Amino acid sequence: FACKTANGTAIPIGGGSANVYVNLAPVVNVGQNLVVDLSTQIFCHNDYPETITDYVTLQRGSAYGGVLSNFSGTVKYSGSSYPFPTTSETPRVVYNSRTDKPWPVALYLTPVSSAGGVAIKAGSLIAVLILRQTNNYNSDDFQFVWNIYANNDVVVPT
Amino acid sequence: FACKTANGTAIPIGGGSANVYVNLAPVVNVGQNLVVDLSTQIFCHNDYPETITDYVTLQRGSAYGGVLSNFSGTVKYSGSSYPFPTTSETPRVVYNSRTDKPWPVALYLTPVSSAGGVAIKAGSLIAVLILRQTNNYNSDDFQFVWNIYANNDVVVPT
Ligand SMILES: CC(=O)N[C@@H]1[C@@H](O)[C@H](O[C@@H]2O[C@H](CO)[C@@H](O[C@@H]3O[C@H](CO[C@H]4O[C@H](CO[C@H]5O[C@H](CO)[C@@H](O)[C@H](O)[C@@H]5O)[C@@H](O)[C@H](O[C@H]5O[C@H](CO)[C@@H](O)[C@H](O)[C@@H]5O)[C@@H]4O)[C@@H](O)[C@H](O[C@H]4O[C@H](CO)[C@@H](O)[C@H](O)[C@@H]4O[C@H]4O[C@H](CO)[C@@H](O)[C@H](O)[C@@H]4O)[C@@H]3O)[C@H](O)[C@H]2NC(C)=O)[C@@H](CO)O[C@H]1O
Ligand code: NI
Ligand code: NI
Repeated sequence: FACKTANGTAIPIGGGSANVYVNLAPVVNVGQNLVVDLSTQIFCHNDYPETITDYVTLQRGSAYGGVLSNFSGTVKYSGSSYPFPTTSETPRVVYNSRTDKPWPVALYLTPVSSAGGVAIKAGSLIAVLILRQTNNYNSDDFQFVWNIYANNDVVVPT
Repeated sequence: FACKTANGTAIPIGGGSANVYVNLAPVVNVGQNLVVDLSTQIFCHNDYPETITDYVTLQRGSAYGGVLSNFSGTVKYSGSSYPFPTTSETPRVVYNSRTDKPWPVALYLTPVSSAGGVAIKAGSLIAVLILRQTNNYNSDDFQFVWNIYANNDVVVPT
């Protein structure tokens, strides 16, 4: 079981960490949503599906930089809404195909009342999301750590 | 990670056991050495070397039959000498190629002062060597057990 991003960055068997740079909506009004859809960037496969099924959760997530300071929001995992930052583990997603299939994570963030000007500086760390893989065969309990970086400024006009 | 012998006998992923039949000096004097070079019999590979590192040790080695009764000895593991029978686990050998590569083990056995006559009966178990595989990714601790059989009698002249 391993995970790849669109831009080529990979975390191999056994887990690890990676830096993912995501393009953001250059401007977001107070009361609009900013969406960070990792389901179109992170894809995971099962390396021996004939005997084993892999179990994937969003174990925990934290906000940093402008997302921490200037945004409230939730995370959507496989169709359900969860608090963000998430302090508790999500239900499991099954992987039993060699075919790259998405990690169904998307952040829904709204600027806060007092937000104004550059609310996310380009190149800054905006979140850390921990993917936890287990299986039905082994004692394997791996963490794939995704450090989420902003590719561009995000402006909240006032 | 799996291991094969020269005559084709194999121990699959997860570990197991095999019989290795070794040719010995038909006659060996007290103070001469009898050498069992396993590096020409046992071969192991790493089944995913690109991301993974396999670690191999001699967990224990034990003497049986005539070798126990009538021989002193040492084992040489990857350039270093250790007593045989073994009093500790050995440092690690790295396996990082899908190509079958030897297990760098050699037994040096010398008949003891009181040794005389037939010291090893052909077909008898003379040693058991436990190869322990680990890795750099999970908690896998697998045992590849090698039962060492004499292909011929050995006589210690008096
Ligand atoms: C004789 C017999 O039957 N013995 C039994 C044995 O077969 C059986 O287990 C399986 O043996 C198969 C024999 O080939 C193995 O298939 C290959 O797996 C490779 C990946 O191996 C690593 O991953 C597995 C699974 O664990 C990871 O993945 C799962 C799945 O998501 C996940 O749950 C885990 O958490 C983890 O992320 C591990 O078991 C392996 O561990 C062993 O080996 C490592 C490395 O030495 C040790 O460190 C470790 O301790 C173990 O000893 C590995 O970590 C795949 O890379 C490989 O893919 C090739 O072949 C398939 C076959 O179709 C292709 O589809 C695929 O594209 C790929 O082909 C490419 O590469 C080939 C050569 O590399 C080449 O020939 C091709 O042309 C092409 O280029 C394949 O899927 C299988 O993994 C073994 N399973 C297990 C669980 O170990 C065991 C199991 O009970 O019993 C024996 O008795
Ligand atoms: Ni793979
Ligand atoms: Ni193999």
